[PDB]
Amino acid sequence: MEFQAVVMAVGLPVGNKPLIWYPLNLLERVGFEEVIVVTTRDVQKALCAEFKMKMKPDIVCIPDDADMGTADSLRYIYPKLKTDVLVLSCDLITDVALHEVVDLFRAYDASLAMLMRKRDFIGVDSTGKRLLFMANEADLDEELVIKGSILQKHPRIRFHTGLVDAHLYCLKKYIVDFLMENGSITSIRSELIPYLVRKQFSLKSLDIYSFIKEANTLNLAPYDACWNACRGDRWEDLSR
Amino acid sequence: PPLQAVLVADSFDRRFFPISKDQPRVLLPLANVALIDYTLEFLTATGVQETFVFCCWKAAQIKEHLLKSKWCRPTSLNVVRIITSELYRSLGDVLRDVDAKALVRSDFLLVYGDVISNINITRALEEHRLRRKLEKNVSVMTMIFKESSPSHPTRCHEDNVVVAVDSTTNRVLHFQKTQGLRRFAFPLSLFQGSSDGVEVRYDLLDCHISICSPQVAQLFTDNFDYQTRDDFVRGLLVNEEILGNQIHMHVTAKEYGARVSNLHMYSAVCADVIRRWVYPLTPEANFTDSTTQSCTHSRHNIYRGPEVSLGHGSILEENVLLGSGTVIGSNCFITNSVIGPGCHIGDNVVLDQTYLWQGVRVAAGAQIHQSLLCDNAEVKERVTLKPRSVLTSQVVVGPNITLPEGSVISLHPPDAEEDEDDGEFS
Amino acid sequence: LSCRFYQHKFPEVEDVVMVNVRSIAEMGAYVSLLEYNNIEGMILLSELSRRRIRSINKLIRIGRNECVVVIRVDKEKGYIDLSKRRVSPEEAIKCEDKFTKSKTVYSILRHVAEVLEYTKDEQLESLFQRTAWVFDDKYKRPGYGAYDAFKHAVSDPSILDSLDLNEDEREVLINNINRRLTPQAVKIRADIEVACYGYEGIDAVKEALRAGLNCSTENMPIKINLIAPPRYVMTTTTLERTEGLSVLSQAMAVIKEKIEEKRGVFNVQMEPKVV
Amino acid sequence: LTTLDVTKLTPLSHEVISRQATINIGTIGHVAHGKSTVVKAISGVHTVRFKNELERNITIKLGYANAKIYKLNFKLVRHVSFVDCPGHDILMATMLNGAAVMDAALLLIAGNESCPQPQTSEHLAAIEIHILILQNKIDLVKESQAKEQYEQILAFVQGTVAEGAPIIPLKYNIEVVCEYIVKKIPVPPRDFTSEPRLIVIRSFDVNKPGCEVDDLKGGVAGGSILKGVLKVGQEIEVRPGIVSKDSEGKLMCKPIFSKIVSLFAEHNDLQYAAPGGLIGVGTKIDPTLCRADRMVGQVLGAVGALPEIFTELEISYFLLRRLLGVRTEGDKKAAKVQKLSKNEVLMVNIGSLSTGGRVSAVKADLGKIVLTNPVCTEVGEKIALSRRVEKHWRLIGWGQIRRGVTIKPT
Amino acid sequence: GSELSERIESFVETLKRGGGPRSSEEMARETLGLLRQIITDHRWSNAGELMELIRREGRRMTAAQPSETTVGNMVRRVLKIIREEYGRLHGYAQLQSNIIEAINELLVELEGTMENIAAQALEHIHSNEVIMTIGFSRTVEAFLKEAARKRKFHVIVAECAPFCQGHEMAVNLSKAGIETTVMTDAAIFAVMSRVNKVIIGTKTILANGALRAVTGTHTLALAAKHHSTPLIVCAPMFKLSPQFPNEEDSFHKFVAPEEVLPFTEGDILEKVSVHCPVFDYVPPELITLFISNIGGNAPSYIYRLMSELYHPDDHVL
Repeated sequence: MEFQAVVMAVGLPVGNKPLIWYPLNLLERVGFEEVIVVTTRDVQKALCAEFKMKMKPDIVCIPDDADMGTADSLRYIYPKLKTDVLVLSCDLITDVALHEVVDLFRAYDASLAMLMRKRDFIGVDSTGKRLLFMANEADLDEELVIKGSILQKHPRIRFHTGLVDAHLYCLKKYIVDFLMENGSITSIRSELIPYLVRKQFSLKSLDIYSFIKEANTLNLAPYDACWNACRGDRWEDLSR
Repeated sequence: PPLQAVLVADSFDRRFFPISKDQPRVLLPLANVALIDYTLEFLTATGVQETFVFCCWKAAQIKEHLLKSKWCRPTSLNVVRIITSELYRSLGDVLRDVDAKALVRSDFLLVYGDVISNINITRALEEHRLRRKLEKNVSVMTMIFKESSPSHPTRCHEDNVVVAVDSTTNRVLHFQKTQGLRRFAFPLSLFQGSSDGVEVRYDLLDCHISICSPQVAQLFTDNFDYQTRDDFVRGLLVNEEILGNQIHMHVTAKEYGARVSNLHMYSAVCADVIRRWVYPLTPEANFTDSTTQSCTHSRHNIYRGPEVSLGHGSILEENVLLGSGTVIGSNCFITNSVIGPGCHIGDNVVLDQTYLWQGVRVAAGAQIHQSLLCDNAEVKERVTLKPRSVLTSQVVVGPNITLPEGSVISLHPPDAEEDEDDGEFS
Repeated sequence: LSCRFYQHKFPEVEDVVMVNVRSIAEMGAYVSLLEYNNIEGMILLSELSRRRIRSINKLIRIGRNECVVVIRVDKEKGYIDLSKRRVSPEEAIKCEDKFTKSKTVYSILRHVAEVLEYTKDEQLESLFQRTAWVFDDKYKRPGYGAYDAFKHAVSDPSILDSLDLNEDEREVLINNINRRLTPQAVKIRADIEVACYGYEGIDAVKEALRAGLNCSTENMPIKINLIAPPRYVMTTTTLERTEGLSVLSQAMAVIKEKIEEKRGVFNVQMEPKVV
Repeated sequence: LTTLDVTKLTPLSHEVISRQATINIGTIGHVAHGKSTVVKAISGVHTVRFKNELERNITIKLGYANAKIYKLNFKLVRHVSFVDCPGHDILMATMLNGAAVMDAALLLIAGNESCPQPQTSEHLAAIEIHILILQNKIDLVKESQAKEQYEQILAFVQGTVAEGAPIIPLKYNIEVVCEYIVKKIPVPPRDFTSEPRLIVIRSFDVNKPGCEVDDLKGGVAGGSILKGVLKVGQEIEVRPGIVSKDSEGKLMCKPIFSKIVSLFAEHNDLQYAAPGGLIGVGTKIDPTLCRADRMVGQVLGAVGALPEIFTELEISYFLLRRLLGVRTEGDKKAAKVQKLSKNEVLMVNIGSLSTGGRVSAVKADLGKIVLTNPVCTEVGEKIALSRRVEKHWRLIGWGQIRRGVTIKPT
Repeated sequence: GSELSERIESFVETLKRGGGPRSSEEMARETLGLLRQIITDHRWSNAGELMELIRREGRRMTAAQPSETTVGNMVRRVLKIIREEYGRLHGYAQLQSNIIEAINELLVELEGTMENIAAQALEHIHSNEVIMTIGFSRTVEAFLKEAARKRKFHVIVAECAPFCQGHEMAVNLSKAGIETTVMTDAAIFAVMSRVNKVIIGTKTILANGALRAVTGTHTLALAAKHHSTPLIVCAPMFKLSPQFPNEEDSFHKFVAPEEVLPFTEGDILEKVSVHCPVFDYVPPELITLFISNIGGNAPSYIYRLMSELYHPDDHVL
């Protein structure tokens, strides 16, 4: 089997419907006969009993610890994964056709392929699919720096400002092998993105790809995007 | 409205030394035609009705050179204005002199005197006039770049230019060079000021054909510290809420445009001219109507002049131009080279990537690679030249004297590496 | 609804007429005489040029109007022989101008009859004979006389009062003439850069502007306006633009002389041209 | 309405007959676009509007704002010209370049904190010089404003060593500050018997686009009068004039004499014009000779001023070690004025004439700055020297003019 | 006077810089108007003095652009017209108006060329036919777009690699509904097995029946000779030139190599030699039929039109 979908829960079903139901339904629509779901334990370690009350074909719910991250979540399920990893989240309701990111993962044999939908400044090549840079001022002392080798190999890099991460990744086996071999990573969204973006700027190397959609948008953990979730689910869940 | 232009016929950098101590850089010929003739032909084919030529150093020689040309004839549609002064020493001095004289009216071109191009910029001036009519004279300068890979030998490391612009409205937000910089630093207020789109561009070769509004001369009159063009854009981009003046940009992909400031830029632009990259401006077309410069185009870009008198065994394979009256001996091997008019070549010689000007005299057995020989030169037998050698204004090289890679020999002792004679040893 | 252009139904001998080619045959080129109610003529194959002609279609151009000289005419047989070889370029330009003036008069009387709603061709021909052919027979000039009388009636309508057609037909003809042939309107604009970098600079500039405005003739006021600080626009909205350009050039020369008398430069940014 | 006339023999600075321009009150503080709002609250928002154009030199030109402070159907005696220049270094270089400039300095202080902008303002006020401190941070808590006023009085106690004895902690506070300025600032001595010298700061064109042939107003210049009295009808003398380099060499400066047709201030001014305000003169000049800020930097004399157009001035180079009051938290060799290198641009502010000049030669006590445009102030006047540190012209030194090369064409 | 030399120099640097105007019939009308302006603005006693004059300015106008032959053959045709009038008047003062009316006859001959080819166009097209053309020419597209008014057939417009101008011909013929097929230039012998006849244009007909045309059409002529399909050269008679092919090697017009290999290719542009000839040479043995406004002619008949329109004493110009 090509993919093993992993759904993260780090601080949940507060809305017109369950927040866990939309990612699982999206997964169970196109394939994904077995789904590994990670339960939450930071806010309350009792949502897994709320996770086993759905009507899906097959779910794998595991208990987790309170103080844990997404990189620790992937390092926790390392002896039970044997193929590529397709990471998800709970608060992510997307009307985007999922097969674009998987087509970019298969067609170019990328090492990581991600999906964004219109803070974090990203630079993607003129083809629009392969990313080259991403940074925020949370960890930047200086304003912005660009490596010289990526300007010698890619002379024009289109930057984007309003793009937010929908947290839909496509990891390979050796990426999770290096993540398990390097226990200093705690948040995989800031670790697997920036370290692989730096290591791709080396010939024989790795490929990172991204799809910028223009159909819908994801949500957030806070109450800033909790008002549009019901308006999205009232007009987008009728077709699903 | 008419089309004015400012031509800086004296680039004030000390780069063509001591070649510039004989004859200014804009009078040096690529293929038997000086650079100011190329720039005036580009301006006349653009649609410029009036130019303003500015000359500081060796200006009388430039004046007597261009007075017998095609553009100062009464039949010329492009009238020139020869303006010289011994006081100005920079491009900002030229533009503040223009502002003090009030020559231009609106939407005038600004170009150097050593710019090789064939771009018709009517689309760029349409966009500039539309932006000036829309934003009520807010956008001032419209720079012009050419799309080029950064690995090309035209753009050298001294003037590789990286910009950060908008892809939607083509406005310039950041501008810098790569003069000894491995990691490039970009500001962050350009992203907050324009949240609709932004792009970085390293694929842009600078042509220095920046068409301007007369507010450029206004800002050059105000800011006395702005000495040249990149000083002006680097002072204009960092100060945005004071003296707003957003510079816009045009990118050319189907036409050629460049300038010269090295031996590398000279060699690359000359190799592009011989390989017809600046068509229609080709040496066999004779855009400057002179009988001493007309050529015929053979196969493999071989340009042959009149009365050449080739010998037996002399082979010309690729990119060879032969001027008027240059005699060539037997068993020669010439490739990728420009030969001037009235030269004398010996026997059993090789000449690759070389630029022989007029009046030179090459003896037998000489092997010349990637060099430059200026006017009235001479070289004896049993000499072999190395790449990046410069011979300047009748320097004689004696027998059994091989020059190293770094070699510039002229009549002036401290500006060149040495001064030669009938014997090369001192 | 159509008629001929002149009082004669057939052209005279050696009279250059304007025709349009309708078809090409072996005997010649069939044409239609546009100024004689589209009667059929023939340009001969021997008369199409002075050079040996292999084929008729090389110089016929069916659909194009051309001036041809009449060689032979027969009112009984209905044969009209025409020739393009005999006509000169000066005679061709004369025939083109005559056909243009006669077509303008035909369009004016056609508009007058359309305003009068005369659907019958005989009443329209009587209107033709009462308006244009009477002047053409009085001045002994077909086409030139009627157009000259209409150009005089557009200015002074006493010539139109002599026509005894009707009470409303003469007024409709005068209105059609004043709407069709009286477009006397032109604007000769020019730009002049007159200044004086001296003691009384603005005073000498105002004196030169007053001297240029004082040289404006009657029914042709040279209006000066400050288009720029160093440049000025001297417009002139009047008819007879060949004289208006000369008046603007004389005013510009007077302004240049008044500027040079007070030690001031006077450049011509633009010559006298119609707007 | 005013009742001035052309009958005057020896006017005074505090004369109530003029009521147009009596004294000038400079302002240099920690504003960051806050002093223009204070001057509009003190005088008027749309009060100063005579002839506008495109903003050419925003940070290089100083803006004057007249204020007729009345007392008691009120009675007006003296008016104050609020000089609010963009950038405190431009006002410091203009005040420390001679005499009769920035007579009443106003320290626009803020009751928020004690940041380094107030330290730079205090350094500029000490380098310029009667100070007038005024807290602009209105609408604060009582204990917070008390602690901020205690901190400001502790900062001004160190200011009291040089000049630190004003005291002022929204319209009532502005009226109290105007009353304190009318009661505290004395009448400065101005020379009215000398020849009128109008240093132009901003020129405008009064002729609109597409105007009439006879209704043509040309050369509405604007500036400041250094000393003397200018009357209508007197032939002004532009000492810089038209600088032309048509001889292919050294440029000649032809002085254009123009009859003063009117002296038009922000209000309807009379024929006589005194110093201490933005004097606007509409003379008999051409529109091309006086374009939008084209005739700036020209000393419009009246009786043939002795100052000739100098092309290269050799002055005494005396540069400071660090910047006056500019010291951030880092200070990584930023406040360090370097030596006068060859071919370096310097903004010499001789009084009101801010001209650029290249450092051609200097030997350890005197730099021979070759000016770009012709300047004519004096033969031994105190000439300043500025340098753009980071996108802003800041003062670097002062000196006295030791030698020059004059040129006067005709 | 002076305005004559103004217009002459404007025409000369217009030919030197680019293609002004775009198509050739306007250029021939400009050349004939310039020649009538030259003969109406001068003074001469003998016809030979005007002959030497016209030879000198013809040398100048073909030295402006040696690749474009329309101005040169128009100068040569005017020279033969002057020679014929001097010969018919020799066996004096009425010569000038005779050359004026002869130039007017040549203008009426020249304005009705494409529509005469269109009038004789129905004699070469049958129903359900496969036509292959190359390049872009308004004569051939007008030919096909009026021949489709009564017949229904197929036209395969093949693009040319330097400037794909056949896309304009494809979208101009597809508006008339001729079932246009668009292909590249590399599939000609791949589609020569089904093309019944080849109807192309040209730039210049040479004296021996050979022709220069848009590049890649010598390959098309070779494939059509291999498949024995007839070639239709819809060409007017102002593209008829006496210039022989082997003459000082000034045949091809080379343009900038940007359209073949762009400037963004890399550092490999230094060690490469890119040529872009926009014209190509077709011998008369690979041509079946020429179609001019006077009718259809053989390539074994171009010498008679040469001797009927041009003089052998004016071949050097």
